[PDB]
Amino acid sequence: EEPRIGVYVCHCGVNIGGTVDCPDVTEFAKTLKNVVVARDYKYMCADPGQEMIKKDIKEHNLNRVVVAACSPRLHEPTFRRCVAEAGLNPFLFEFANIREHCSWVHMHEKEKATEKAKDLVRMAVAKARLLEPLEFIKVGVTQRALVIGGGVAGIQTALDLGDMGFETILVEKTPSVGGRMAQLDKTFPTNDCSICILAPKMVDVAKHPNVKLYAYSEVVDVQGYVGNFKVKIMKKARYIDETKCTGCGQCSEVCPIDVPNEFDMGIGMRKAIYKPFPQAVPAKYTIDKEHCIECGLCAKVCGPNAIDFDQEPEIIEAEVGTIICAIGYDAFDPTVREEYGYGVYDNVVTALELERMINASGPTGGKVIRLSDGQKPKRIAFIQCVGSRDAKVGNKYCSNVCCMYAMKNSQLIKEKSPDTEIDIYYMDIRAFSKGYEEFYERSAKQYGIKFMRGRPSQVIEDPETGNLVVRAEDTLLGEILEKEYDLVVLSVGMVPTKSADEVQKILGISRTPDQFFMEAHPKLRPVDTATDGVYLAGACQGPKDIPASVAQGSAAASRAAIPLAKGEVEVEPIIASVDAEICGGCGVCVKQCPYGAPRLVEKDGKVVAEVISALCKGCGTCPAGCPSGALEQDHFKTIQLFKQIEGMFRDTA
Amino acid sequence: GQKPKRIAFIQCVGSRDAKVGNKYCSNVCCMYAMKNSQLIKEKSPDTEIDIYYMDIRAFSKGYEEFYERSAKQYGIKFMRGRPSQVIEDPETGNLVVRAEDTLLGEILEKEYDLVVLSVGMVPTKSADEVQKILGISRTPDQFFMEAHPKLRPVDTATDGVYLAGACQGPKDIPASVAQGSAAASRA
Amino acid sequence: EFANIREHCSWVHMHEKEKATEKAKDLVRMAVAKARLLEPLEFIKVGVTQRALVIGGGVAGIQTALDLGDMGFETILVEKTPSVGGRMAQLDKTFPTNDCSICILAPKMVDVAKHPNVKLYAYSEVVDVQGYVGNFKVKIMKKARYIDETKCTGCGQCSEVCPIDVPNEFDMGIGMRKAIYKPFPQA
Amino acid sequence: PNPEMIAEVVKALLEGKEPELPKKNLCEECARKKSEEGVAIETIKRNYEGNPDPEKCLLEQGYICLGIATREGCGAPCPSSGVPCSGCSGPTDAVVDQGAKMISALCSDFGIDNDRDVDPMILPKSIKDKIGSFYKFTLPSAFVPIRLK
Amino acid sequence: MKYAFFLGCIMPNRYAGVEAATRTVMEKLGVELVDMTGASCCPAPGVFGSFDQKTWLTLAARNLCIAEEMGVDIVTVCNGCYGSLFEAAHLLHDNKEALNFVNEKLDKVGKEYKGNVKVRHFAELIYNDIGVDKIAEKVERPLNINVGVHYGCHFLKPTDVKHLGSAERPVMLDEIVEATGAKSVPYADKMMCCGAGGGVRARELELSLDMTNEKIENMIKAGADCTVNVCPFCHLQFDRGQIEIKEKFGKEYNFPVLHLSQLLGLAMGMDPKDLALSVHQISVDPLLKKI
Amino acid sequence: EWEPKIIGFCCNWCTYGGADTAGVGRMQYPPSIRIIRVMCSGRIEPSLILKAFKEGADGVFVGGCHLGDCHYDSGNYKWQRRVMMLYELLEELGIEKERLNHEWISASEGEKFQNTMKDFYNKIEALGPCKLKEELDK
Amino acid sequence: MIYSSDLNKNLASQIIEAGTPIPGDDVVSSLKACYQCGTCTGSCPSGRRTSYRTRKVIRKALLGMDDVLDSDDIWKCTTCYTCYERCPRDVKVTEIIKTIRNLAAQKGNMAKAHKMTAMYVLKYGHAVPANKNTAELRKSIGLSEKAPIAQFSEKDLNEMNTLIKELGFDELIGFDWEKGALKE
Ligand SMILES: Cc1cc2nc3c(=O)[nH]c(=O)nc-3n(C[C@H](O)[C@H](O)[C@H](O)COP(=O)(O)OP(=O)(O)OC[C@H]3O[C@@H](n4cnc5c(N)ncnc54)[C@H](O)[C@@H]3O)c2cc1C
Ligand SMILES: Cc1cc2nc3c(=O)[nH]c(=O)nc-3n(C[C@H](O)[C@H](O)[C@H](O)COP(=O)(O)OP(=O)(O)OC[C@H]3O[C@@H](n4cnc5c(N)ncnc54)[C@H](O)[C@@H]3O)c2cc1C
Ligand code: SF4
Ligand code: SF4
Ligand code: SF4
Ligand code: SF4
Ligand code: SF4
Ligand code: SF4
Ligand code: SF4
Ligand code: SF4
Ligand code: SF4
Ligand code: SF4
Ligand code: SF4
Ligand code: SF4
Ligand SMILES: O=S(=O)(O)CCS
Ligand code: FES
Ligand SMILES: [Fe+3]
Repeated sequence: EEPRIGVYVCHCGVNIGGTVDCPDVTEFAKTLKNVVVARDYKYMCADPGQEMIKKDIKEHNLNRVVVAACSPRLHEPTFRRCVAEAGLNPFLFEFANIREHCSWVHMHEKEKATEKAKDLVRMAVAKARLLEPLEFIKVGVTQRALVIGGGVAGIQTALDLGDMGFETILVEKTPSVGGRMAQLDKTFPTNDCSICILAPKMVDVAKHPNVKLYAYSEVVDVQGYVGNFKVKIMKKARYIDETKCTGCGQCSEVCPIDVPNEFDMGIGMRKAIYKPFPQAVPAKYTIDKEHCIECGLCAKVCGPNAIDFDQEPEIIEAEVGTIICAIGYDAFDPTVREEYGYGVYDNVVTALELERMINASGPTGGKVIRLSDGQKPKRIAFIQCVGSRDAKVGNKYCSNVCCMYAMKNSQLIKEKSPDTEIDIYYMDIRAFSKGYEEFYERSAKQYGIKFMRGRPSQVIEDPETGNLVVRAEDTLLGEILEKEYDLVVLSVGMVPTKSADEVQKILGISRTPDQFFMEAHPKLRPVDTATDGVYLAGACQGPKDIPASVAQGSAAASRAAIPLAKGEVEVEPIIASVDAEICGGCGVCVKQCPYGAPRLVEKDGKVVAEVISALCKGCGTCPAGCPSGALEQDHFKTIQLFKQIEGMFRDTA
Repeated sequence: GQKPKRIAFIQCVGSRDAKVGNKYCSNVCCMYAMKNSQLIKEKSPDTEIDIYYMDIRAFSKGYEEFYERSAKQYGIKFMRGRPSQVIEDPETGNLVVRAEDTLLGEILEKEYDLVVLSVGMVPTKSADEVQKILGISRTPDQFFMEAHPKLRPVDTATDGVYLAGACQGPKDIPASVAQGSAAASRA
Repeated sequence: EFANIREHCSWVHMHEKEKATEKAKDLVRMAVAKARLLEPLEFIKVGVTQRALVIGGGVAGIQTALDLGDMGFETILVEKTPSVGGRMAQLDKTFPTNDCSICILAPKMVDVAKHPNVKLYAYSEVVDVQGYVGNFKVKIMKKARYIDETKCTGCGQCSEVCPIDVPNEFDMGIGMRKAIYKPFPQA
Repeated sequence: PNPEMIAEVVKALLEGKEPELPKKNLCEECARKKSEEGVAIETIKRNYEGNPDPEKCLLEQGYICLGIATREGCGAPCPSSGVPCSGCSGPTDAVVDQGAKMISALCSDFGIDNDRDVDPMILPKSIKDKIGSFYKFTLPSAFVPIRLK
Repeated sequence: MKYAFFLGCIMPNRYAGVEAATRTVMEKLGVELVDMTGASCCPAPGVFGSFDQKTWLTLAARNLCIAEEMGVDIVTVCNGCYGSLFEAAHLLHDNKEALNFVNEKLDKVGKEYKGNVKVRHFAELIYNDIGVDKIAEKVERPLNINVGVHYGCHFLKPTDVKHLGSAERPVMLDEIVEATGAKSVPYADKMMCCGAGGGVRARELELSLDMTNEKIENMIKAGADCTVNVCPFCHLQFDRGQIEIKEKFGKEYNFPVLHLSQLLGLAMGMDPKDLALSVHQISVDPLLKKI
Repeated sequence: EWEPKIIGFCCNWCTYGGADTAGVGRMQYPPSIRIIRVMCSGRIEPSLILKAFKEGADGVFVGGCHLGDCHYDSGNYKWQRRVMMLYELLEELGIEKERLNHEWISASEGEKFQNTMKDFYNKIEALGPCKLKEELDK
Repeated sequence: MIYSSDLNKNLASQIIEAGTPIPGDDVVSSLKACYQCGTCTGSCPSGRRTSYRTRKVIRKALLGMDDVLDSDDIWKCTTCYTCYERCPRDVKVTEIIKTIRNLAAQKGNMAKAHKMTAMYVLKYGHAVPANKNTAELRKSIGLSEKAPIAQFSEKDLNEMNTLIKELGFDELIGFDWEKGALKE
């Protein structure tokens, strides 16, 4: 059928109309073949504009619509539904971007901007003539979810989904769920213990009837698409039959070796037979071979007989419909900031080390001590923004929580030792959520905590006494300060967790400039990804505190429940398919697809390629690589792109 | 009706202020003040724009970068010093803002053609009516009270009643959307 | 039986440890006293009505209704003003991306008005809520626009014939609106 | 053009029917065996190097063979006779620039088994005559049919 | 290795002993040292960078062209010239409008800079290209003294273009002077400025001497018998500054000062006479007694 | 009197978003280029580049995700292998390698996209018009 | 007290423009990235014994206090580059101070000894020219009695005077060519 095209140029008030001569573009568009109706309007995405298109589709019997306006990344869904309402197939609509890509970047070259818009319209019409009607592909949804990471965020997502009635798998890398919240003593701004809020959640998640918890396990493979994911979980070997394990801890006492306990950030030392922290869930012990010596000593004192060195990792295969990534974060390693002396000075510590020191269940019994003297420091300095808001370390972002947790641990130190003098060296105090500013006022007024507005230039250790001197300008006085301290705490920032690269490679999701995982839209889809069926929750999506991480966990469960509740979703048909009559089975395409969609088949005696439509994401790499042209990606055919290139220079007549 | 060429933004108006009863941070005013300073610069590059602040709170993903961008790319000025008063010139209608540049130890008295008050957030007018109908409480900031800030951030102590958005407390759009979805899951 | 010795004792008597300890003993004894006379009670199972109510049609309430609607739950969305959209509909752009605020929100407003599982009651208010979780009985007053939704275009050729100018609240009172009006064009 | 094909085209037009050429690429007619896992090329060999195995596809052995980008119809006598296809029959109806498509395919599968690490400059450096490798019979019909001087 | 030997001003015209030391030491390690005939002030970045940045770069590019027409890279023994010429080369490498501006000026004198000159510091050349073992091989007289190493600021920094490793805790000059048998002693605020750079010695003399006096004090408390530098400006400030410090504040230290070329000279068996130690404003003889 | 005609191919996910970011940021650059959207840089092949030169392109730009950041995992690696052959093929045809420019540009990199467009414009402007279109028209 | 009338709203943009293309627009415009943390001031050795506060210089520029150009404090920076190394905002402080000194110098705020050093390079090609003690010393040491430097090469000294005039540097320091001396 011969193309009948409606072309719509948008002024966007004066965003486009101020630079691009839209009436002139409109007139030029009517010179191109098959353009039946062309008009300029001030707001095309406004209801009068949409009603103008749909109404022309019926009155003028159009089979194609071109809209020269903003980016398809904003309104392509808007205008696709607009045309669909008028009976026109949504893939007979083509978007020309004359704002972001023309009027807004050529404001001082209007004549050339108008001429550029004309070429961008002609390139749009050119591809529009050869567009084809497509149909969305419906697929079923497996009624099960997968949560990766068992911090507050992931736990919250599993409990919400499980409470909704959806089967849920929760995979935790370490022997215990709980995450970094488990490492904290108290939590701002209520100053509850972290255990107050987290531990009941850890208990509920372990015995939930709809949640299968795989602790000491990791996802090792994910294949498929929304509603149809096939995942492989490596359930690592603890070397203790958990079913028989009691968690009494008698075995740990006999162990003859010591191991740096990672849960205590390398401060406290554990046995090779261990349980991360006294409230760990599952309350089961684990043997670490990296140091195990196999003298049987542990097994001798165990009644049940749970210890067993013949254990081997088991791989589990599970169907899931949706995945939520909630793998948390790591503390910044402040070694690279040489001026502060972390890793060099004994009494320079990170804040996350301080949490393990101040925590009652901690290696020091909740006692803040200098790691050189063993004595309690009577003067303490907090240094803010360590590894954050710093281009020299490649972290130009704000880590969100370090202002509050520094004031938090200052309140707690003051409670355990009112005589302690505490100075916080800061640039901005960012106490931005409910009760935070009040928490900030309370830290100074009630707890007498001192705030120095001045980012320290260096920390000078006294080699003889282990004492530290902090050089910084009191910017609010215009004077240089050189105060001495018994202990300096570096308020390190948040950075992606070490295994984030592995998880990203498996789920196939993107990252923002700050190296955290990228949400689908920074405003309206904070827990969705651009990969359908994959969602985010917690600090792995960006630096944030516990209330935000919990709300995201519940938000990600609502989003991930929409496909599960619907039981069906639609996938875009901008996919690749083989023309059997052109393909002589050369085999070039097979290895090009990272999802294994193209396959060599034997029908009618001959070999022919064949694309499993469900496995194609629509990249279009292997059609570009097909030497016979049998392979084409709908909506991005070679002939369609050829017309678009010609349209830059001439009408496709 | 003329275009103002000099514009002063005053931060923390109605927030972090015990004299008006609002001792909380309104969360978005630092960012929206830099935002509209960018949008004014784009429509009029030669406009001078000063922001009188106490702390710049650009705390979420892309916010600190947005803050750096406002100063380096858009040439927006930042004065650390809460203004003490605004004085109108009755002849011209212009405004003098008076503040200590705390980072210099000197008192500033710059003239502006328009002063913008970065007002904070308070509960909506009908929050009293809604509160009595649903039977829910309020936090010291006068917004609605969640069951617990970390255990149940969008529940209320009234079973079957949930919260979402700025009615629960000052916050930006991604935060309200997340609470919207969170409250949908919980409900 | 629960005895509160934290919020009610340890956290409010930090400077009087001896009396706080004595007080905690009394609070335990008062709990044990009531505990002796407590009786076994049966939790009351009630059916849950398979419908939700969202009060407020801003970005946060819209998100909750769409999420609930998309899950397959009947949902009522009650918006007090003539139009949904909230203050996001008043913004020009949104930090930190400077997206056009209305241009990204309007597809959500469109979606919620067209949603099969969402009943939108604009220019309406909840005036009474009765019952408990899963068994709420609510009254919604659909206020009179005095215009027939079915018989009216939305063209706005009656404002010119109006002698009353009213503070346009959508524009925070900077511009005047007529007695007959539409809040904003994308409403 | 083979003699039978000339006969079919003309007799069709004598009868009044439209002639129709074969449409698939050459691997159809060719009797050489491919890998069902797909084409992967480790190194590139000039046709005088090594000893080509008689039954394995020459492209997978590392020889620039134009069968994949060439229309069927001839019977594939060159690969049957022990030499790669030179592409003399030209492209299929769905390819305009035969050499461009052959280059696209060749580059896509070169080092594909080691996709993210194979150095992308090995392939241009191993081919000294590129236009002559890919445009033997079709250069005047390529998008760029000349060398500029 | 053939390198155009940029001389600067202070070493050739005042502390000529450093030039003599360098010519032999680097011939001994196996570097042919070419003359840059007609090379001038680099020009000193402190004064000329401070008066007119364009004049600094234009006159700096002119000295680079001397070496580019020679088909040879520059090595310098002075941080001052190193900073000026290196940063000039890099900005002309990296900023193409700056390169256009300069050659439109140098076009009037029949010159054009084309980006081929690499500028090298002789200490860094020894470490990266020659090897510290090759200095030990030629130690004719080991120098068993404690040395207060002064890196100077314009050697390592700016690190983002120098790419010479850490500026906070470097080892390059310490290992070089330790190859002669001496011990580089740690002292408080080791990497701090001597005080002379940026024109400060000329305009704010007592300010510069306050920083030099701090450095000397910390070296003496750490048991240094002398200080070693890689810059004639540092040399003048430590040497001549001690006279000024004594005349103005009243402290006497008689702390001997050496440029690294002179210290390496002593190790390789050079005559103190050809090192022109006599022209030092502070007597080196207390040092000569210990070695 | 003469302006370069430049054609661009940008992936939907990263580079097309970088060009949007430059427009949002009012980052001015010369108006020579026209950008064609594709889902992935792996969709780009030699024939598309050669087709543009045939049509009259003085310069050709291609932008995709950073290597490893492909929205479709590894589309850019195929594209990178093809473009290295295409650089030297363009020389055998007497077309300056510099007339083709490929860059890796993420959606956040509006500034980088701006200077890439400026550097490429100046490069093509200094080369003068590509004379292919006028030779075929003899 | 500080009023609008005593401020210059465009001072920062002057400094930037003075730095284009040398040492660079992006280098000097980094001045607008400063967020007044004070890390530079804590690192400054000159600040440890004077009233010089590096951060205040940047601040005064951003606010528009022209008296920076007349201040003695911009001249107490030794250009050690330490703040440059540690600034979390990539502020090219050392280059910014030198550019500010250019505008200070073209306003006539140049020390006499600095003008002398500049005169010696213009006249003899060298900030420290050779005297006769230089010759007799270089003899005894075994060096060429005169260094192979521009000082003893009229062609290279012509080239510098040519370039100097083209740059207006001689007029900047107020040097008179026939009197062969500086104008105060
Ligand atoms: C010193 C400090 C003090 C703080 N204080 C406070 C405070 O007082 N109040 C507050 O609200 N917030 C505070 N925070 C922030 C708080 O820690 C975070 O908001 C919270 O921990 C985020 O929870 P999460 O589940 O998103 O990530 P995490 O807590 O890090 O949990 C991630 C979980 O995922 C698991 N995981 C990781 N990788 C994998 C993988 N590949 N496969 C499977 N599982 C994996 C981990 O084992 C972990 O259990 C503080 C942070 C720090 C550093
Ligand atoms: C000047 C300014 C600039 C801002 N800029 C930004 C920005 O750039 N980016 C950003 O993310 N955020 C910004 N914010 C914050 C942003 O406005 C809020 O985050 C957002 O509006 C929250 O949406 P909400 O639905 O929770 O509340 P609202 O937007 O206020 O919506 C509440 C809705 O409920 C309706 N309603 C009220 N009472 C009743 C009742 N009794 N019955 C029924 N319905 C009722 C209201 O009419 C309204 O439609 C800004 C705020 C201000 C003040
Ligand atoms: S369409 Fe894109 S551009 Fe035309 S108006 Fe609505 S938004 Fe502004
Ligand atoms: S002993 Fe056997 S059982 Fe008691 S804990 Fe250690 S393991 Fe679990
Ligand atoms: S065996 Fe491995 S674990 Fe059991 S005790 Fe001896 S060591 Fe500790
Ligand atoms: S939070 Fe307070 S501390 Fe952590 S970064 Fe943002 S500001 Fe610096
Ligand atoms: S490549 Fe084009 S042709 Fe060769 S097989 Fe896959 S499809 Fe059939
Ligand atoms: S298109 Fe990208 S994805 Fe769809 S198949 Fe060809 S390759 Fe695999
Ligand atoms: S946000 Fe910036 S402004 Fe709004 S309150 Fe907290 S601080 Fe004052
Ligand atoms: S006038 Fe007001 S009411 Fe009568 S129609 Fe036009 S709009 Fe509907
Ligand atoms: S040989 Fe040439 S033709 Fe026969 S298969 Fe391998 S490629 Fe296709
Ligand atoms: S060459 Fe001509 S004939 Fe020999 S094969 Fe390739 S095509 Fe068939
Ligand atoms: S450091 Fe960089 S930022 Fe902090 S002040 Fe000195 S300059 Fe401004
Ligand atoms: S550089 Fe000039 S300023 Fe930056 S520190 Fe050294 S001296 Fe103080
Ligand atoms: O900066 S100066 O050029 O004055 C001397 C420092 S080595
Ligand atoms: S999607 Fe951008 S390069 Fe593959
Ligand atoms: Fe829009």
